[PDB]
This record gives sequence, C-alpha cells and structure tokens, in this order.
Amino acid sequence: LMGGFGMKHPPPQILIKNTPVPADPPTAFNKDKLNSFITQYSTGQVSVEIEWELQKENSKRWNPEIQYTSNYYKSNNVEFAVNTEGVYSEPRPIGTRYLTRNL
Amino acid sequence: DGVGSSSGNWHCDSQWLGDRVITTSTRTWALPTYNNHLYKQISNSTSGGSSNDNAYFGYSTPWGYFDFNRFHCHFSPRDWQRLINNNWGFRPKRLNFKLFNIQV
Repeated sequence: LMGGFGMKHPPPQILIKNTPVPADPPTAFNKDKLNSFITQYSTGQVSVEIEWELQKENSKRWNPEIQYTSNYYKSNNVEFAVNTEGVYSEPRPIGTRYLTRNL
Repeated sequence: DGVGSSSGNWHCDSQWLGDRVITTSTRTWALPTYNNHLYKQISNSTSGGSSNDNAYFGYSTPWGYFDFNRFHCHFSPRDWQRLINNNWGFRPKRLNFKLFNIQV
C-alpha cells in the first residue's frame, strides 16, 4: 500500500554483530555469566549492486512529453547538491510517472 | 509496372537503436507548371531594384525541386525531445529518397 514491489521472499535480512570480548575474569570460578566486556565497535564498507530490468517507451505520440527537469533559474544552492556546511539535501520528492501511455 | 498497382507503401515510422536513429517520412506533393515551359532571365530591372546592393541577374526555370533540409521535416516534436534530452551529439550518415504513386 505504501509502494514498491511486494514479494513472498524478499531479499533476506543481513544481521551483523561484533562478538563480545570479555574483560579480565576473576581468579576464583563463579557460576554467573560475565557482565563485564570491552567497549568496542567495528567499521567497514558495504557494496550493494542491483540488476534492474527496463521496459522502454514505445510511444507513437506526436507532441512532446512532459519530463523531469531542474528549473534553470538562479539560486543560492544547487538542488540535490551539498550545502556550504557540507550537508546533502534533497529539495523535493520525485515521482516515477511522467511518460504517458494510452488507457 | 501498371496503372492499377501501387508504386509504393506509405512508411512514416522512426526507429531508435542504441547509437543510431532512422527517421522515415512520407508526404504528398503537387507539382504545377512553371513559367509556361520557359526560361525567363529574371533581373532586378524587371520590377524596381533601384538600389545597387539589391542588384541581381539570373534565370527562372520551369523545373522545381525538393527541399527537405529543415529539421522539422524529419523529426516530430517528440522524436526531437527524445533526441536532445538523451544525447550529446549527432550527425547524419545515410539518406534515401523515393518518389512513387505518381498521378498526372
């Protein structure tokens, strides 16, 4: 209902955890579990590539279509570009529907 | 061939391949008789032409010609939009011309 492609078996969840490394155990044995651990974190890179299948426009329309454009008028910033403080901001939501087909 | 068989079909489509476009067009034309089958030596002195910058001399012929070399002849406004939005450059490669279904 929100949008997208419903699937019985969507792409699976990737769960990640950094394994616990405990601090020094006491010398005398204790039944209880170890609640003292080393403060720790991890870092890396993810690559996600998707292969998409396209359906090309076959339209026999005469007059020109509507398209999505960046309006030319001058502005303090560039849309879909970084700020002066280094902040990336998307100005407006972009739908998928511009080209037309016959009903 | 014959009177009752058509000389050629109407083919107006345009096909977009990856690196290449082929735009076919078909029109209907009408050719009159020009200058009563004469060559008339047109010049400025025929009508007016009182300025030297406008002086000219030439000949007018009964013949007539096909000029298709504007762009709107070969492209629809949609095929032009598809062209200029998706592409950095272009240039023509081949040309093919046909006259058919002549009637006098």
